[PDB]
Amino acid sequence: AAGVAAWLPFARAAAIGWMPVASGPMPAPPRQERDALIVLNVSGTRFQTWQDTLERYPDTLLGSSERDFFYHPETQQYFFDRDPDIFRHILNFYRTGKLHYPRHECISAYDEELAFFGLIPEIIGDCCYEEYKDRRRENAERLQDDADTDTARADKRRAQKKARLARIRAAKSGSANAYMQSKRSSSFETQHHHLLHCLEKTTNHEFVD
Amino acid sequence: AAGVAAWLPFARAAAIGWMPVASGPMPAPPRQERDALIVLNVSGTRFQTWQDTLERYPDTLLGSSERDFFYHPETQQYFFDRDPDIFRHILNFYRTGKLHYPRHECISAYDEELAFFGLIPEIIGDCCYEEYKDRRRENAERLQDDADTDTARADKRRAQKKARLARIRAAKSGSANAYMQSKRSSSFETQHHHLLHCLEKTTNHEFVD
Amino acid sequence: AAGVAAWLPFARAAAIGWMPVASGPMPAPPRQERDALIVLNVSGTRFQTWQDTLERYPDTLLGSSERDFFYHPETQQYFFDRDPDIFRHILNFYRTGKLHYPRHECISAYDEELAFFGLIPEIIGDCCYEEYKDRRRENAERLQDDADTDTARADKRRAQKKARLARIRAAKSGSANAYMQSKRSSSFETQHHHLLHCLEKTTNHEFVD
Amino acid sequence: AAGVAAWLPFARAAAIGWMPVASGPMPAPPRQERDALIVLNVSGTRFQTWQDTLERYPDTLLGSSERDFFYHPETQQYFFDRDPDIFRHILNFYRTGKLHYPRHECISAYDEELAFFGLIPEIIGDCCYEEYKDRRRENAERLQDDADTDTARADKRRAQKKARLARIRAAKSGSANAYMQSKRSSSFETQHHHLLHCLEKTTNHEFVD
Amino acid sequence: PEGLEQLEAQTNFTKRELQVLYRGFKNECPSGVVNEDTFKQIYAQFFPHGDASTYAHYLFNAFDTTQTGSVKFEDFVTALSILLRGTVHEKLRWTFNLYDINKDGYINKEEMMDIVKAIYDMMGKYTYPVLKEDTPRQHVDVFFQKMDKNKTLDEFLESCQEDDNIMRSLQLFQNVM
Amino acid sequence: PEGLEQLEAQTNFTKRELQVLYRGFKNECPSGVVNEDTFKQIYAQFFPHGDASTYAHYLFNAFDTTQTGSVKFEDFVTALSILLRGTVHEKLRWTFNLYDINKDGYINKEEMMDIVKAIYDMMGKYTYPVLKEDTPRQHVDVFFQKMDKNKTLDEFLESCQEDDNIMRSLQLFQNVM
Amino acid sequence: PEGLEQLEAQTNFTKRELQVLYRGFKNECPSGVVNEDTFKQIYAQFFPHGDASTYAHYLFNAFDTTQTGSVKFEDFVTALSILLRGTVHEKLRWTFNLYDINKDGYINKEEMMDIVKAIYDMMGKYTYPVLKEDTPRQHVDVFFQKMDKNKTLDEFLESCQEDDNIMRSLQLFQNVM
Amino acid sequence: PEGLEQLEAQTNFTKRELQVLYRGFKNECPSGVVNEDTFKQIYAQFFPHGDASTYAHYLFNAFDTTQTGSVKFEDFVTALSILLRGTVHEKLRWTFNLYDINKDGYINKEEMMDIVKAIYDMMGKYTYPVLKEDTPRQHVDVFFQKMDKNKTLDEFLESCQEDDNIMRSLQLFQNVM
Repeated sequence: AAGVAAWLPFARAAAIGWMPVASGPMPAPPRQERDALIVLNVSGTRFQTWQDTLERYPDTLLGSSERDFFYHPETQQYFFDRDPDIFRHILNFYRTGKLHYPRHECISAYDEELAFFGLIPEIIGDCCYEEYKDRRRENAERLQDDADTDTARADKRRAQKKARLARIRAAKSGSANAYMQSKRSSSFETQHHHLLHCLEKTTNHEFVD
Repeated sequence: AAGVAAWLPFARAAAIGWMPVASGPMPAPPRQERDALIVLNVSGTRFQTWQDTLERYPDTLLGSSERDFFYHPETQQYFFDRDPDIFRHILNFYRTGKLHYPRHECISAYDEELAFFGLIPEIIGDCCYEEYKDRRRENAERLQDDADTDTARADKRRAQKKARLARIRAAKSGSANAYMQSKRSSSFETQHHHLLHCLEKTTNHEFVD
Repeated sequence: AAGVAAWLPFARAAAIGWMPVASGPMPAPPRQERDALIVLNVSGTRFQTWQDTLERYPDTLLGSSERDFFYHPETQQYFFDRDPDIFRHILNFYRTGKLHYPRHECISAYDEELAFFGLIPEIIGDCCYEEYKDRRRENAERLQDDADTDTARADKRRAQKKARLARIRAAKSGSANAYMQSKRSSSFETQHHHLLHCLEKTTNHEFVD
Repeated sequence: AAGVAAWLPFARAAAIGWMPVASGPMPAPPRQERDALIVLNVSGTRFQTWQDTLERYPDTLLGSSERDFFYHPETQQYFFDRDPDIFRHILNFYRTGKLHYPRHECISAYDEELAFFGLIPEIIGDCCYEEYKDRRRENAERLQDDADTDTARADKRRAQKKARLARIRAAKSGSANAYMQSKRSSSFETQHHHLLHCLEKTTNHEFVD
Repeated sequence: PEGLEQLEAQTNFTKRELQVLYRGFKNECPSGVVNEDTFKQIYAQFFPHGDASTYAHYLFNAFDTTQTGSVKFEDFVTALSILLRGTVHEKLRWTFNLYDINKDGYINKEEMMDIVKAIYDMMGKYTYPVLKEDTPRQHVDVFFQKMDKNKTLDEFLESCQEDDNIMRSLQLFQNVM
Repeated sequence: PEGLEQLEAQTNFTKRELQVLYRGFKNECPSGVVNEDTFKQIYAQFFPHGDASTYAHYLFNAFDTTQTGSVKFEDFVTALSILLRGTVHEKLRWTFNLYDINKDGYINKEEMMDIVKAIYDMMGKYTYPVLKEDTPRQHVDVFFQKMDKNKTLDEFLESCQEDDNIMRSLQLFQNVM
Repeated sequence: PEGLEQLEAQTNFTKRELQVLYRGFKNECPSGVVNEDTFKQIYAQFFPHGDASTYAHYLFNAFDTTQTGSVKFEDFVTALSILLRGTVHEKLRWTFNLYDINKDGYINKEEMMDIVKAIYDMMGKYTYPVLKEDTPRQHVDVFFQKMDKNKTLDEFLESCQEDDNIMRSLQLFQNVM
Repeated sequence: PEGLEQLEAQTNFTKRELQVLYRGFKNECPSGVVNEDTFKQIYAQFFPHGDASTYAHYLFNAFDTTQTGSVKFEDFVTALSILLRGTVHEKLRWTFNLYDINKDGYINKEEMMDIVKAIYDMMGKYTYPVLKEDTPRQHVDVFFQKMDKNKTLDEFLESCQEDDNIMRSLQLFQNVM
């Protein structure tokens, strides 16, 4: 496979044993092109790895043409805006082949990085996989309790869900009030209010308090 | 909202559907100005993030005119003198929108960084919020037991409170003795002793042992 | 021993007391050669230590001629492709002499770094050695349960072992199918398929679906 | 005190209120000299802090003339060869005034850094001080059990103590054998063997196997 | 899905613009594909007065060519380019297909009843005229009064090109992003 | 609250001085506003012989304009600038308002009884004369012997300007920080 | 075990090539020595159609000079250099010793029965001719038809040098790594 | 305890040498002072054949001026400088005080019985002559045969200066560190 790629000269040397008992057909070696270590700057922290280390798993974000989206050219480095202390385990996977789970990291943030970088929770090593499954089970139970649809430890969960909904409604009302204040008299706020003005004046209707 | 600000071209493209069924009023687009990643050096460790990432929450320290107080100009970077391993979660909040709680970090220091940078314990994500509340409850119980006003596990708490008060009194006595020794015969110590001399000689009274 | 090597001038000064009660034989001092701190870049994170600190344990990877394999010359630094947050404990061992065990790190990855850098689980300090042994025992029990040879908490272990075997078989089938597709019509993939072609055409046989 | 030193202009402004009700004696202000942030490179990881931050506690290693021993001049930085992830809490103490205890760090290594840098376990904050005392108690019990003087969970402790003594004896025998081999036919090894030769030939006696 | 394939190669975005768009896209949906639910979650944040889910459904259906179920980055970017920096013909066809709910291309005053209904419903109930139950029907009727001659795509194109006001409103956002 | 608004724009602090002051201020109270309790905690550290809480209360009341309850950074900095590097008139008005406990501006030998009492009490009981119960009253009496002609702000200003010794003692700290 | 000792000093690898080889070698077996089991684990990954363990056993025995039990880095690298970039004579002796299972150097159509059997078995059962039980014997028989004159090392060398096709196939991999 | 105070100011170590010595010293005893127990722990590592604790006790007593109990860095460094790079007179006085166990300065063949006994005992029992119970007494007797004329400090100094061999052996370590 591609995981053991540094042992390609080993396999080629082993293939020499076939030649005496073969009938030389001119198997046409591919005649490849010919290795400086590259930098992955995950929000300030630089991680230096050989490109061949990343290319050995060409179905994820790091080994792909996908990382050309995150190449920042004038600094000659790949800048990701992700967690610096979880990308370490991504590189550790790319080096060996088995993911490790941090016992001290939130599993809802660990899964986010795995989803981002293309890894899957099926390749995490057996050494730390019972605890990963246990914490995933706890997170799933929390989600299920939070999504029991009670509209008409779980009691405080429902209370905090109601508080979160109230906060979302308050944020929506604050955005509407800010737009109203702007109409009466930031960077993105101006464009958002322009969009709201366009929505207003395409239907000859006006927002009021 | 401002959280989904990178989807502004998406919203503008969606707004094209209104134009056929509209009555073009010349809605006057704002004609904005026009993105290099900026550095946040939190006591040695540099954290590189786009300015637009910070500006999407313009009610905290990082997204504000407040961080102009912490700009260190000749190095062209923002230098904060805070914890390097807790500002990581501040940036993770600024990227997604949900705070994460370190299970391995003291909650009295985690709350300090949240208070400093303008975040609130109400926006921390639901994934790790039961444990944050539990540890906050333990800290509050510790504070309440330490502040039961017994002047006339809790026994050793009272003992360490008395020891701390004795240490504070010893520090005060040592400062007074140091001032006395200076009067008989550091950088800040000279100015502090000058202030004490001013207090002495504004009331024609002298401190003695 | 070599652990207390900075106290060599101390031992030489102590040896002066022997001279009065001696019979000077001209003991022929070795007349040594004569100390800049060197850099160990473990995948992005640089660790600066004096060379004499590493040379005091000349039976491991860091104190040896073995690290000349990992010297990257044009940058004048040693580049290791290992875990950045576990090599810290390797340096802490080289400074004092006792290894420390991270309670938050997987023991199957901690042992990997010890095996890589030449250290042994026999030199880890007594301060954290009961927990290291306990976690090693849990890992060994996991391995034994996973290797009980049931071919015909342990139930889910057998289930995940069967799933892993199925995934390995699927990967083998996918590699074979990829080679078949290449024959019908990456970097390492071309050389691997050339090797497979050589194996095919040394026995005048062809792989088919 | 010196902890609140950035509030010296505050105290000087407060002292203005005394002047109207005073009798101006010309209190002779000290006329001080007049602040660039300095670097503390603790084995690769640089920590940048203002010098005034360190000078506010002038009875420890960092705020003292003692750190002039660790100044590395040509790089214009202070290089310490200590733990990079524990010096963070030293700086956090220097910033606020209260030490924090890492729940994930060995207490025998945490106390080592406190002893090195001059801090004491009496100033660690009340927020994390019950757990620090608990872990110190466990370490003390481990030491007491290991030092029960049984020469003639505790059983395995005695077994590992005997194994450690056997390893020490084996190391001594190996050093003696290495010296013997050198006499029959590294850097520090040559000087150590020269010292052993001096000890031999000051008493006209020779070491033999 | 290369970065150079969707460069200025019938996609009107530069390399830096493509990189910024991919960063923003993968920030919300790391999997690289966005579904209808997440589509609505982002769309409803820009318009908090009401609910834009009804309009976001038709918007996603327009974006999701071939009705795959989830829209990936390549077709997302080409749709954005067509809508923002595309030509008149492409924008008008995209809008026509957005209104054209069914497979065949027709507009019958019932297919786009829902479009105008959603456009009005994504404002909530806080406007000055307090809206009305029959105002979307009036808007649709006055819309049909300028293009529907007798009872199509050619009619839509010619009607849009005849009136310069919709012309000058379509290219509002191509100058700024 | 901008950094440039409170620059040398009737605030006598430079940009670097403002940055240092904000760093030191937010080090103790990260919220950006300091209340009476924390005010006393910092103030009592400089004078460990006695308790400065009594004087710190009046000092906070002088700092806390409009009696909001907690003093923020902007008014804190302008008060510091007025006291340290301000002019004579501003310093004298600030001191007069510090002594003037009540709303209207008057001094009646009872309002500033507490001021001198706190100034003497913030020394503890360790001085050479061992103090006395009636020495603050004597200090207040000798203070009133040089400005109180018959029985105000104008009187305070003219008395302070008449004697050059208070003049040269007020500007003690403007040269050094 | 120095890095300079196994440099271009009868080892055909440069300093950078040795560094890369050591990095790759220690990545899989950090102890610096690789045993038969790990040998088979790496070898079987390159040929997933069948099992290469049978051939990997003889390959390890050829690599493991003096039958120590585990092969270290120095002899591993010298074997790789001999096989890849070595001369004809060294390659032919190495292959002869690979076929020569026993101690003394002889080939008797039974020692290398297993070699050809493993070479055919490492393809699985998916080939076009569906193989056969007697095809390895036919391959061995046709192999013996070109070198076995009457019933050795000299015979193997002269037979290999007589036919230029095996000559040109042996040096296939020296140009590329 | 400054770094510049113990510079080349009657201390024969440079700034870099002082920094290296302090780093090595604080590596073992972070408190900045080393006691007798730790003294023995470092001293016994250099001589593993026997036990050097008996000699390390007298060595610590010589180092620990004024019998404080624990020796700090300043006096440790000045003792090292005197012994290694010091002059003849200082080295001879230091050795005499090392032998002089009691307060007053005298040598009576019983005070230094322990010194030679420890020097012989720090070799263990593995030497070629297998040592003897009376060989330290013979060494002391032959030592007294060259300086003890009748039955002191002046005698020790003159005896050491008379024989050039001890002279040339004393300065063995000043050239190398």
